[PDB]
This record gives sequence, structure tokens and C-alpha cells, in this order.
Amino acid sequence: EQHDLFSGTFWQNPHPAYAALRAEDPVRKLALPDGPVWLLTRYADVREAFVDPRLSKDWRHTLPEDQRADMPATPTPMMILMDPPDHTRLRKLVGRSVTVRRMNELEPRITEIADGLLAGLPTDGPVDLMREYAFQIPVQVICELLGVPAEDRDDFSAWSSVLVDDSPADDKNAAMGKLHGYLSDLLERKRTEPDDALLSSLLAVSDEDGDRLSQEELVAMAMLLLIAGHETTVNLIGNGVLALLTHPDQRKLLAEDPSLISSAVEEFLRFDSPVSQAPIRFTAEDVTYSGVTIPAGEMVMLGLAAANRDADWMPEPDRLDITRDASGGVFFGHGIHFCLGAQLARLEGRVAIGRLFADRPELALAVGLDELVYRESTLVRGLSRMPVTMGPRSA
Ligand code: HEM
Repeated sequence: EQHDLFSGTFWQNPHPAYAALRAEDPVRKLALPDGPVWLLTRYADVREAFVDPRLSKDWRHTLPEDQRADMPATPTPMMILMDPPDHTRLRKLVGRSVTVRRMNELEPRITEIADGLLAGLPTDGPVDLMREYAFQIPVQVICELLGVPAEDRDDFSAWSSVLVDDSPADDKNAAMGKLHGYLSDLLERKRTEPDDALLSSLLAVSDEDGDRLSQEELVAMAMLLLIAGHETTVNLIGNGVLALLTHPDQRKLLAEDPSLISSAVEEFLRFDSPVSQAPIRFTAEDVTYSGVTIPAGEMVMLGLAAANRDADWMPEPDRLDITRDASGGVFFGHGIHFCLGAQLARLEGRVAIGRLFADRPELALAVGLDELVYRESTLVRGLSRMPVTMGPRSA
């Protein structure tokens, strides 16, 4: 029987729609508002697709060859929108800065941010755990990462939380512009007053040939990190928290053994992937997956949330099991575009989710599951609000 796709019942719980697709319709054209897209839902296909060089990040493949004689490769100089060789250079340059130790140095501050939020939350409801906890953490973390001055945090938080869908892309189009101007100004200041944070680190990146990020490249990279790192992490927190609130057995296991948190975070990423579909790829030529040919010039979405529950990859994929091993999940992508922030996202997930459940052992949903309202956003598995009762702080 025909499950709604990206409409009606899908938004509250897409997983049965995904399971029916994997089984009976694994390469499926679906009509979306701005354009039709092809959806690949099987694990092996999604994984193959991520390394398929015929699947490009360049939108100009939607144009006939003689009509590309006008258009730029990219709307903004953003690495995620590029193929090699241009991607390879930008990835190389940002990877000089985004280091293992840099990500870890942030851990005490992530803990601080999370503890401060938890302390200001009331015991008796209702509280929206999204607006009040989940929404707040990742941008304050990005602020720490980048070296946004403390005076500017609240302002920067205001402007970026606009990007996380509230009103139409008119004042968001202007929020982008203000963020762009602000960061461009900041990069200026960092050049003469260097510090230990990411923006000044990126400015000085100078490879073996003298190559470096241009002023425009720097600003687009900064904006990318913000956009890639905010909403995604927010929904990791929300979805991971929900997973524990809806599985008392798994929450018990975490409570008894807090060190399971790292394993739990991988399992929440698998079980209810916050980036539900990868950003759109474009067919540079015809491709065939599961006997279905997608013609050249089409838009293709890799179903990460579907692939992560594919029984041909993970046995008992509909069971939540925090002791399980993550190995092979596609929630952070695969191949050349693999999430640049995956270590930080994982760190923020474990801190945010682990400290929450430590501080509030009696945390509970304040509505039924059938009353939860999900964002209607193609690429996102994200709660718009999560009503909860926090309960007493642990002694
Ligand atoms: C739970 C949170 C996160 C999830 C689920 C996630 C997921 C992903 C996925 C699936 C991709 C691949 C896109 C593609 O192949 O088309 C990606 C790329 C990226 N992510 Fe994340 N991400 C998260 C957090 C972050 C954070 C915190 C940052 C930065 C601090 C970040 C920065 C990026 C960047 C820069 C790319 C582009 C990589 C490239 O094009 O070479 N992400 N992410």
C-alpha cells in the first residue's frame, strides 16, 4: 500500500516509506516542490553512488552542453558544491586547519555550554528541548571553533538561528548577507590580531607551493562550516534524545554504563539519521542503479536514513541497540565529501546527550509520539519542537 512520500504521513515517520522503497522501488523518481529528484534507498547503491564520478555536485549538468557557455561552476565558492580538481584543493587547504587536537580542545567548552543551558532549565514543564537546548548548543560551539568574539555571540546566534527555518528566504537571503559581511570583517581583524581559533588558522594556511585561501574562499568556507554544522548537530541532539526517551531499555543501559555514550551516538546517527538525504547530486551522464536508468542531467538524492536501516547491511536494523558497532553507516557521507566536521559532531552529540541524561535522569516527553511535529524539509529529519518535562536534577 502506497506510503506518502515527502508529504502527509511521511514527515512524522518516514521509516516505513523508506522500507517499502528499499524493498519494491529502490530508485524512485519523486515530484518535489522545486524539482523532480531520484531517490536511492538501498545501502549498496547509496555507497556506490557516493563514489560514482558520473554523479556530480555541479548543477550545470542540468543544462545542455551548448548552454554552459555562460554559467559559473558554483553560486558561492563553497567546497561542498564542487567536484575535483577544485574540491580537492579546497579540501586540502581546510584540512590543514580542522585538526584532531583542535576539535578536542573544544570539549571543555562544549561541556560548559551544555551545563549552563541545563542549569537554567526548569524541573516542571513544559520546556521545548529543541529551542531551549538542542538549537542553542551547535552555534555556540561554532562560535568557539571560529573565534567569534564573546560580545558578538548573542548577535551571531540570532542571525544563524534565522537560517534554521522560521520565516521565508527573503530575510534569510539578508541573514546570509549579514553573516557574510560580519565574517569578512572578522577575517580582516584576525589577520592583524592572530589567535588560536579556526578563522585565523585558515588565513595562514599556505601549502607546499604557496597556495592559500582567497578572501572570498575564506568567507565561503566560514559560512559553509556554520551552515553544515548547525542544523545537522541540532537534529543529532533532538533525534538522539528522542531515541532514548522512546526506548526505556536502551536508556537504562546508558544510565548503568555512561561510557556507552560514544557507541550510542553512532547508533542514533544510524537509527534516525539527521541528514536524511545527502545534498543533491546531478547526473553528468546516464547511470543505472538496481536496473533503473537515471538519465543525464537529473537530480539525485542519496537516502541516508533509508540506507542506514537496510537489512542487507545491518541485521535487525529497526531495533535500537546502543552497544552495537556503527561500522559502515552513511550518516556522514562517504568518499571525497565525507563530513569535515564528523569528529566535532560526534563530540557535541556525546556531550549534549550524555550530560542531559546525567543531569536529568527523569526527563520525559510531555506529549505522545503521534503529536510530535517534524520539519517539512526534504533533506532533514528534525523536530520543530520537542515538549518535555525535565524532572529533578540528579543529586
Ligand atoms: C550530526 C551532525 C552532522 C551530520 C549528520 C553531517 C553530515 C554530513 C554529510 C552527510 C556530508 C556529506 C555531503 C555530501 O556528500 O554531499 C557532510 C559534509 C560536510 N560537513 Fe557535515 N555533518 C554534521 C556536522 C558537521 C559539523 C559540526 C561541521 C563543521 C564543524 C560539518 C561540516 C561539513 C563540511 C564542511 C562538509 C563538506 C565536506 C566536503 O564537501 O568536502 N558537518 N556532512
